[PDB]
Amino acid sequence: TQSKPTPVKPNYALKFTLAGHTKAVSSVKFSPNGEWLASSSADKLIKIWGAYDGKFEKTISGHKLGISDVAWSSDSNLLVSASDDKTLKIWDVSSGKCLKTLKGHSNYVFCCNFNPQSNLIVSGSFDESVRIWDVKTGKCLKTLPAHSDPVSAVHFNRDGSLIVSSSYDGLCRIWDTASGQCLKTLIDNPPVSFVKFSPNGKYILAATLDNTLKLWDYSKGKCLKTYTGHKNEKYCIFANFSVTGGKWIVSGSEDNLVYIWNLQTKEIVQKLQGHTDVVISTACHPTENIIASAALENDKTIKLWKSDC
Ligand SMILES: COc1ccc(Br)cc1S(=O)(=O)Nc1cc(-c2ccccc2)ccc1O
Repeated sequence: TQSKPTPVKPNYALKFTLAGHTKAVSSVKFSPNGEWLASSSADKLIKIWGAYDGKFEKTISGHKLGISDVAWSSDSNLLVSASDDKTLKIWDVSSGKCLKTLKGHSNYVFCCNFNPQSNLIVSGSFDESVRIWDVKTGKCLKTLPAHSDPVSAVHFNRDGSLIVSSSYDGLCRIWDTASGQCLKTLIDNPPVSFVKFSPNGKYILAATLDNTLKLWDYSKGKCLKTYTGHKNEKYCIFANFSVTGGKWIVSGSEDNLVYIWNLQTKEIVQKLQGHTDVVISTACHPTENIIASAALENDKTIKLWKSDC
């Protein structure tokens, strides 16, 4: 007799605190194979940690100014980083060495992602452009005049045919990867600080700097769900879909907590306490009920939390 579990709430509990960065942490990401956690920081460094035990593995260095974002390739062998030095760098994680420096942006690079094939990288910058890069050659393939204010997030869908971008200009835009042309603009116009596609490819999850997260059917232009109760008026704070156990939405917050909501009811189901500064970034492990969170410069640590569901 087979049943479907429906947990009312998770029970994430602190397991490890990861110290080592000397300035604000800016992003954390789990490797797709689930073995590693990468972190980036205003201290110009990337650090690699064991995903299950938080054990320090290595520091990856080379950027000349702070880093805002890091992202993994699909095979977990490469990382790309986005820096205030106006470059992105592609790293071989095993060797810890820089393979390519992606030059073209004219101001801080704020956000980056590989496509699932991992032959392309997308970036967004304070220069208000989105760029599409060839991983092999390290050269820019396309520059999209995407926005009229800094670009806060860029994300590919699962076949890599679409990019979604967000900006402080208050817009979310859907771009056709192959041509670079805009497919859709979603629009008051509060600054959009984060966006990504949902697991089923149908929605975008968008954060705005009015303490609001919204799940949009982008083809219809209809808001399906809204998540509130956290604090987000200043920083570009990632949000996540938790796909391993219960259906949750996860976000950091400017009141130093991690917020977790019920996807469908929109109720807060847990708040995780421990950090002593803004939780700027959270990540959800790809197969286990594990959350990584990271905080700004009064804290500078990463925390690993684990749930039974
Ligand atoms: C596999 O998809 C996942 C997995 C984990 C997460 Br958390 C989210 C998704 S989803 O949003 O992409 N699909 C998805 C939507 C809903 C839903 C229902 C009503 C209104 C709006 C959304 C329910 C279940 C769902 O599975």
